[PDB]
Amino acid sequence: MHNTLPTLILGAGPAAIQLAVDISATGDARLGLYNRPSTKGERLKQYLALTPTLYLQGTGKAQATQKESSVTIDCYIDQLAQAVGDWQRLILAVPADHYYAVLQQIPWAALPQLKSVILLSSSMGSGLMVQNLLNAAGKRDVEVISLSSYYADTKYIQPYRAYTKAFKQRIYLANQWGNAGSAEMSWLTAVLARHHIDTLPCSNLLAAERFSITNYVHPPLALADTTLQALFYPEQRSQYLYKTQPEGPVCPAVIADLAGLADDYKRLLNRLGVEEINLLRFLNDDNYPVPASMVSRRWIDEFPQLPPLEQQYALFVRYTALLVDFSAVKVATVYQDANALWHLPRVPLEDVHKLRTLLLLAGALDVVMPTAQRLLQRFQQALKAFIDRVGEEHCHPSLLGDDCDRQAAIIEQQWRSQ
Amino acid sequence: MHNTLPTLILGAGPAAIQLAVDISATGDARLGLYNRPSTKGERLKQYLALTPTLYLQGTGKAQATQKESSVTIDCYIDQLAQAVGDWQRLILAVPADHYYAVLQQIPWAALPQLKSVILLSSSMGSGLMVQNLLNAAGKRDVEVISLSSYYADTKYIQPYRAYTKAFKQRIYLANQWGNAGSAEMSWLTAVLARHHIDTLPCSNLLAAERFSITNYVHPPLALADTTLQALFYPEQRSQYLYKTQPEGPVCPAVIADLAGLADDYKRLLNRLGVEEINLLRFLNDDNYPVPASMVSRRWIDEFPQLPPLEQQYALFVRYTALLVDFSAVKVATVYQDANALWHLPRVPLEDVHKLRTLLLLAGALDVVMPTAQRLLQRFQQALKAFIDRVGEEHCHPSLLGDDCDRQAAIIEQQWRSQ
Ligand SMILES: NC(=O)c1ccc[n+]([C@@H]2O[C@H](COP(=O)([O-])OP(=O)(O)OC[C@H]3O[C@@H](n4cnc5c(N)ncnc54)[C@H](OP(=O)(O)O)[C@@H]3O)[C@@H](O)[C@H]2O)c1
Ligand SMILES: NC(=O)c1ccc[n+]([C@@H]2O[C@H](COP(=O)([O-])OP(=O)(O)OC[C@H]3O[C@@H](n4cnc5c(N)ncnc54)[C@H](OP(=O)(O)O)[C@@H]3O)[C@@H](O)[C@H]2O)c1
Repeated sequence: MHNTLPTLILGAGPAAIQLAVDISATGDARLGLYNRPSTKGERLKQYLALTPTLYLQGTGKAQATQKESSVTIDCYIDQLAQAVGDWQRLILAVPADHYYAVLQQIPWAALPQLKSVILLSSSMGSGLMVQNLLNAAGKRDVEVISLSSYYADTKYIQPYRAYTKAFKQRIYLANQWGNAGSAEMSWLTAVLARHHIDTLPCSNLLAAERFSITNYVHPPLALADTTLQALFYPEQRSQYLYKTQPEGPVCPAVIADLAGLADDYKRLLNRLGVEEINLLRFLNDDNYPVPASMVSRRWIDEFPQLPPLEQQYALFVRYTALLVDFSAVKVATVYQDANALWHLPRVPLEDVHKLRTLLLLAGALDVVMPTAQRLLQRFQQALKAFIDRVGEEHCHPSLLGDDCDRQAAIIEQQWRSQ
Repeated sequence: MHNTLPTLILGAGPAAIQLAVDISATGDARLGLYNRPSTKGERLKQYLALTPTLYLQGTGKAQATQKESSVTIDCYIDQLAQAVGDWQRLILAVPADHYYAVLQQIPWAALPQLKSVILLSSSMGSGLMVQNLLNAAGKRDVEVISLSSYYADTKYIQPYRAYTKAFKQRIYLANQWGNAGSAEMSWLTAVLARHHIDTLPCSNLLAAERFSITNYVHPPLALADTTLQALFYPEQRSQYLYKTQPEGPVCPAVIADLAGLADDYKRLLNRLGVEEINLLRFLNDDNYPVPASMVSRRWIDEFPQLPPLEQQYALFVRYTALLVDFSAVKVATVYQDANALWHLPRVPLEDVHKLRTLLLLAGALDVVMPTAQRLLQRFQQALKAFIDRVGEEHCHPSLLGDDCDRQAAIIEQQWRSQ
């Protein structure tokens, strides 16, 4: 029965604690957990070897369907070469820009009963990429499921304790066949239905991944000139990601980039055979709504046919209305690790990787994305200037390269094969 | 010498204290003061009969050119029938919608040496109206000067003590002849130059009055549905005049009324032979600026040629940027006086009078002002509904009529005579 399948969760961020409780609440399944040997991973590795129990609390509205819970972990590993045995479901709970690096380390031959791979918070192209790797390992039978985003808001640091403040209202998902009635899809639905989360099946993996909010919203905000300056000059007074100038990036040019990047993704998706979303309807009706006195229902329903300038006005009004807890989101800065090496924070590092992969894919398909190109040009120039200030020898290698090129190639190969 | 002329200030709000100090600092002139016999007027009447001295303090930036000062009042009256004698300058420091009621009570025959009448914070049409009345009293010689607005921010309640927080950067003024070089104009300039206030002379009275910010900004904000509801249902949680919905009125429909009313005034002014202002340049460059990252210089310079929707976007951005101390301005509610009679607060009562007078004038000239008409229709219906809730017998007469009709007629008569 699918709600008893031994399940290995790859990545032990706070979402994995919520997820683990949700699986254990839905059936009696053996649960495995992986986390890289960071300092946090090591402390959780030590803790679990003593008491293999994670703890979760529901908070605010989430308390309606999530109370104090505990869940047992039957196996914990910190090396993916140890991801072996009778596991039948892998769930990728690492960020999407790390799926490739993770999947390349899994010894697929040592997972003879593997049935499904779930992408907990996907990006556009994630599913095609994962299909391609699995097909190369002789795992074409395995069901690949992309979820449009993680289904909650969950936070820690005691690394075995988390709390969930809120659940999303809906998640879009799909497997590579567009088969809505699969046992795994039914299982996921049951898992999410415990928190009143609707599940909406899509025709293919990309047709679900297109509903990843952060691909639309983060790059314009996080890669604005003033946000990049806060990021790379850590001594400035803090900026806030969703506030208007001069406290944060929101302003007409930034909103123009938000609208233009949505235009770019429509171009890319359409080329890939996938319909574009209605960005404003998605933001308002699937994520966080604002009063109709600010953003009219006409603006929402007709957004894709509105002229650019009216699209922009509507989006500026939306983000203004939002701030009346978006106003608390700070812009994180570059930072040094224990070896004194400089890092980028996950915003924008993850967003740059996700968008670069898609920009490289678009170029391979003869699709121009001028807003995406402008955004990454601006980031890359600021990053180069930062590396020169601090010295390349003092930068973590993540600042100096990535494997977006190989990913775009893999995604292109898989898509053309269909 | 014009800086020694005996001067009678009509109206003793806090601005009159600043004004009185400014006159006394500029020359040795006998100073008179009028205030109606309100409770505040009576207390000031009593105080001055004991110690005829007003007190002023400069505050924040105003402290650069205004320190602790005192000024002696040589004559105080509370009946306009006592506005008689050798006064050579009258300054109307009452609100513009009360010029008519005041001027009709002045015994002009008993002011044989009257040389000038200054409108401290004018409205459009004020000067034409005052000219007409003076001409009827045989005072066509008297110089009529409209100032676009009061030149500072001044507040009290000890009615003989005020404080000024800030001075304006420029004031527009004119006399009926467009004669920039008059001794009175020079005197006013000298008076305002002590606070680094620029004075900009205009071709005629209306060509200065067109720079009255409150005629443009107050009616859309104060007469918005949600603001009228706060005004007439005093038990609601307070609204704020400049905040976005739902804490205040700012939203796309309200901004659309701001832009549309400016279009209406352009129609009316043009009919009267006067060029319209650039609203956005005036707001930003003559009143309170916002960063160019929010409102571009292109938006400011080209505002009158921008399409309506772009005008609106620019204005919404402007008012959003303003809130990053506009955010402290509360919407005042209806209130009862000592006799338990209901009143409107000065916002919107003054604004309704000023706009109704102009709407009646426009109709006489065959000029349509649809936004002005919609705004006053909405106000009048809400006012009628309020009077029914409380009872007409429990309403102050100001709620039940006005003399805007006679004023529009007088203004029309004066204008046609030219
Ligand atoms: N939690 C939420 O409310 C939320 C909200 C929005 C999106 N999401 C998405 O949902 C997924 C799970 O998020 P999460 O909040 O549980 O935790 P997370 O911060 O995304 O990290 C999850 C796991 O990936 C590892 N990780 C993070 N960055 C890494 C990097 N540069 N390189 C290698 N490993 C890295 C982490 O290791 P360490 O923990 O040892 O550092 C962790 O084991 C992610 O796809 C995230 O994007 C979650
Ligand atoms: N002070 C500022 O910073 C400021 C800012 C913007 C505009 N203004 C303008 O500058 C002028 C002077 O303003 P102010 O602040 O000194 O005081 P004010 O509140 O405008 O009142 C000035 C005088 O007019 C009387 N008054 C007010 N409303 C009246 C009404 N419905 N009926 C009869 N009399 C009335 C007042 O009598 P009582 O005092 O006895 O009630 C007072 O003697 C006005 O044109 C005002 O519109 C001033």
